[PDB]
Amino acid sequence: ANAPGGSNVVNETPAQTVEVRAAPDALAFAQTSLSLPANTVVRLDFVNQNNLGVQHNWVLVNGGDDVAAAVNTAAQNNADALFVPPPDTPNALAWTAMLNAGESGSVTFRTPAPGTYLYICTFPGHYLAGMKGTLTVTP
Ligand SMILES: [Cl-]
Ligand SMILES: [Cu+2]
Repeated sequence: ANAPGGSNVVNETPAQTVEVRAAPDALAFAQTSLSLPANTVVRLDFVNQNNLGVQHNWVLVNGGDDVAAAVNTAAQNNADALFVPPPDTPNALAWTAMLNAGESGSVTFRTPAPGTYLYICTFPGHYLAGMKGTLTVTP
């Protein structure tokens, strides 16, 4: 059940691909901002290489910190799937599987309308520790 997912996942050829990496020595993404065009199919490749031996995922939410906390809270209660958002979690646009240190995983999705959206990691504690970034979706 540890698998990618999200309301905007599509089985379509990506128009763009983007790489995200974990910070090697912190509970953070290496990229704290992303930018993509609206209504476009993108493959996001999350490469989790870190020196902590720690797990991480990439989760795009349909909003800011209030929505992020909601999605994060639903994932916190999904220990059997290693803390990814449960399927059909409200306002969770896309996520990768939860990746062990050394693992890489993608998610292919249609970006939402123009606007600003948080991406977070839902492994317990990481979102509260600051593991988040801002996706700005342009026209
Ligand atoms: Cl941890
Ligand atoms: Cu994490």
